[PDB]
Amino acid sequence: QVQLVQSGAEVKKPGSSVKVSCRASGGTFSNYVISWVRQAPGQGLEWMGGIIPIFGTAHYAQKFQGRVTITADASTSTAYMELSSLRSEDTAVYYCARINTSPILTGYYFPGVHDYWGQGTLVTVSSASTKGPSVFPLAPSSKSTSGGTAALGCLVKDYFPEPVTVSWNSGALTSGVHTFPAVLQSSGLYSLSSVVTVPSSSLGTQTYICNVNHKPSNTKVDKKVEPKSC
Amino acid sequence: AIRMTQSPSSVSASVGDRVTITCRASQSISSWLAWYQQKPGKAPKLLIYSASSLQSGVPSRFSGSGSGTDFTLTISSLQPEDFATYYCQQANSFPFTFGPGTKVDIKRTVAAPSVFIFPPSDEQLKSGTASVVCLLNNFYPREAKVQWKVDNALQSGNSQESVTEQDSKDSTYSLSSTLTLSKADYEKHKVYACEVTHQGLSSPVTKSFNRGE
Repeated sequence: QVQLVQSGAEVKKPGSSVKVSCRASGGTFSNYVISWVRQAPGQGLEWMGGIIPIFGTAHYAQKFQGRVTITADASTSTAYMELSSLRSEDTAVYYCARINTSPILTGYYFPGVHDYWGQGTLVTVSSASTKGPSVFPLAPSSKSTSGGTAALGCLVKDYFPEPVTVSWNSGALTSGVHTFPAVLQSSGLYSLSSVVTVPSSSLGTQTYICNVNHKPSNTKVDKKVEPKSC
Repeated sequence: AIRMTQSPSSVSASVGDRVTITCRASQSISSWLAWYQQKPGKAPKLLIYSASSLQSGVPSRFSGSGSGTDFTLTISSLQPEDFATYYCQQANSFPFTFGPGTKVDIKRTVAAPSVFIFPPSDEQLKSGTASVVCLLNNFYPREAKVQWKVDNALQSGNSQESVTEQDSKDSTYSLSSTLTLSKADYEKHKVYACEVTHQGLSSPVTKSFNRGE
């Protein structure tokens, strides 16, 4: 029975508001508190507030009071969380979760054990608009070889939003590939590298191509990676 | 107001090991303490509530103890599915607060990074920016330090890095560090150096090139 199904990922501008839904199974809605907890990328967990859906009673963490509104609707078995005046700071996965006060019979909030969680809803806050990547070679050289093997790659720069996908030689090359997590630059655009190690002898005969797709902008770049004089 | 702390920040263990993590509250919370497991890309899952009560369906190799301010999570015989981040949460009072997490990763023998360097492409330079990349490949443990040097002058604030998840085959990490300058600055200096510090190296290793070769 128990299910907390959240709405899809959101991309918002600074100053706007976002409203996330958490659709619940009937028994969960009727008997328990629904709590909201967020997690910024690479970070810990932060309580925002919770609601008693059958009454609509809401308590908020002090930090979010004035910006957060939690609501519930019985005719849809759903709880909503609205966060206003968004900033880049608010970029996070937003979780709903059920509080279960066992072993205590009386009361809704305490102890605040979050026993089931929704899948999360990613909210990304940025002034950037949709934009495909520029793809640069990371050229193999005598400064990218160890023993009989050479490292080479592609720098996938200045795109928004996540994600991009990178393959090598149209998928025929998987072994020794490391596609790194994207970093958010100070410009609001993401940037990522993908590297692969190969046998150095092959660099005479074997061409290496990275294949970079960014679905949001309908862009694809194939970049031939060529040795450098370094 | 109730601050939660955890130690260690990370642990390396092998399948079959006993692993103990500690959590501490800044004031007493009786036994109103929960533990959660989280894996990458996934929601937290409840393991322990009331400090020591095992959540239904959770394997009995997980167990908790403690009351007041000091608490322990123990995994008695670790399995491959237990490599994850563990968080504590005080359930005593508003605002509910979580500890910062303890990551349990896979132990293997020490492996020094192979260190490679990549100058910026011809293409990028025309467009007015220069990205220099330093790759630290297949190392263990996770802990590592990169420093960028340009004509031997140390750099700060103009570089970014990320790290892959522990490799499922060889249990290593790789790390990418990017140094970003304008074309104007990049063409003022000659020698671009990545200096890497890590347990597996007996002293810090430098890889570099001369601009225009």
